[PDB]
Amino acid sequence: MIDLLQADGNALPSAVKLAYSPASKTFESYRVMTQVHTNDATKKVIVKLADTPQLTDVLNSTVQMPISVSWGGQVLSTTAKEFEAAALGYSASGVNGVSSSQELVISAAPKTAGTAPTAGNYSGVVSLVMTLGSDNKQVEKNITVTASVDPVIELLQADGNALPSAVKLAYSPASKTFESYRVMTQVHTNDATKKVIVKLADTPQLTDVLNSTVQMPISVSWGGQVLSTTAKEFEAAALGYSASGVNGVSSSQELVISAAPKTAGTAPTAGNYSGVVSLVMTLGSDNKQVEKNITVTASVDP
Amino acid sequence: MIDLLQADGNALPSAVKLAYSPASKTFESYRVMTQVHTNDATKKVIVKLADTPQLTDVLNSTVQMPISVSWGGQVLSTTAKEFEAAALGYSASGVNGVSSSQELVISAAPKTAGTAPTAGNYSGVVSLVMTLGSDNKQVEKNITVTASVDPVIELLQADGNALPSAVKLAYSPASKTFESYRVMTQVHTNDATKKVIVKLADTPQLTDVLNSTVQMPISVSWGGQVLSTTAKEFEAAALGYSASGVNGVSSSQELVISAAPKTAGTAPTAGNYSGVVSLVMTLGSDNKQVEKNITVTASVDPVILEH
Repeated sequence: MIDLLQADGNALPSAVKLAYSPASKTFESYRVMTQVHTNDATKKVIVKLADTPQLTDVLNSTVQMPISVSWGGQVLSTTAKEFEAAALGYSASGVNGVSSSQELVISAAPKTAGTAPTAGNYSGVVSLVMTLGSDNKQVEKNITVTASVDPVIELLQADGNALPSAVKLAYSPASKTFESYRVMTQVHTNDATKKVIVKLADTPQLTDVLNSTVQMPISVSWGGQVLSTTAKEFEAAALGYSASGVNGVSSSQELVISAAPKTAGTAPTAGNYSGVVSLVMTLGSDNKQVEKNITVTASVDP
Repeated sequence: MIDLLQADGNALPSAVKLAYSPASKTFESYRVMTQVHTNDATKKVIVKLADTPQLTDVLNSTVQMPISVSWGGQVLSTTAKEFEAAALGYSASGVNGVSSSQELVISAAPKTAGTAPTAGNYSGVVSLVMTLGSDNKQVEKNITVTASVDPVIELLQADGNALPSAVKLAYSPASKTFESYRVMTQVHTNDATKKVIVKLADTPQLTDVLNSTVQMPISVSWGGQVLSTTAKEFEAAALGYSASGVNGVSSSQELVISAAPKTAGTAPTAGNYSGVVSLVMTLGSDNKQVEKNITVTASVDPVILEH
């Protein structure tokens, strides 16, 4: 009665993966050349979708992306398009009952174009329906459509530049203390509803490069919170993403690195000092983290 | 009694320009090798600044950037540092009171680290003070420091992708219309107080790819407003910049590209159409413009296709 095959003669795939590039933040469309096979090369071919196809987050039902489908140069929907028989330009030369090749295109993207897709595994179906002249001289081809957006987290300077791998704290010889390093930062994330968990991988210390026993503690605060080896969580809501501004980038958070003696009033031993702040930023429950080692130096001059 | 010249023997410049790197968002330091001339090559040289030097925006005095000044390896402040004469390592071999060469580093950075500075012209003075034995006698060398932060404007997709080079408009045979292309865009600028001026460079048409006479008009709207070859102004405050969000970036602005057939109610001629939208965005009163040329395609399919 009616069927739709690859232009080969091969059966259409039951399933289809749409390759994602993190670089361009798009899915590559699935593109196949097809032919209609029929007994009846005189009736209008009526092409529709059985429902509106959606890629849906396989772990979360609120997170959707519209699938687009075209066939024969025509955007398909739940409303049927009719192709005149003569247009599909059937052969009966020696393959009798087979249309010219028509491209099937399966595309996906976010519902608001220009915005990035959420981290996740996505699943849906394209139910393609072809009839002659209505009735049920009918075929349904279902194609499973899956995609994958790998969870991703970056920490950048608020200007988009990489964080310094090396930082120098000035010493005030009057107050006997250090001037704090302060850099404005933003988290760039795929998964903007998840907690951000921030720790230090180890307790940081400035060490006298000539005297292994002369340490002074470093203090690190981020986003207004004093950090340590014990993880502190930041609710996504208290970080200031927007669903209508700079999508998937937090508001500016101040990174603050300082140093002082363990006890106030101590005269810091004259010398050059060094140490490494290891900053760990983890995406809630996505198995993704970013790690920044920052070398911290200082000189104590009398 | 005490003065400071270049290592050559030439006088210090009265003025110095800081080249700004747009890529790294910082300034190329001015570095000059200097020698101290004196009558008393055996004393403490006391080196200090008269004032705290700022680069200040020359059309706005609330926009400031700190100057750093070093000499001999030491960062200088309004508090004086002493240099032991022995340390400056003076000659009297046939130059009778002249130091070993010691480098003057004039630098500046943005007010807040990790933040791009505003487009503008900045001016300040380094008022370098040197003293013999911290007594009655001294020398002031003033160096004017200017820097320029060049205006920049980029138009991007809201996710930070580039705009597409190419756009395909679907045709609906039932309503006899095109489905509009929509994309969310943001303006990135360092000159965030200026008007953004938006026009089309040419009046855009979908033309039949094989016949020039057969054409349909392309409509373009950005940020709610229909674009033409006449420029339209958008006030900076309307575009929803923030002094404390993602700085230098507008709120999202929808670009909408459509086409209508030449006469309403009439099926466009069957065939394949192509044309260019040349979108020009200009920063108000600056030079700096961005142009995005988008190719707009369309396949028309009437009578052949129904409902």
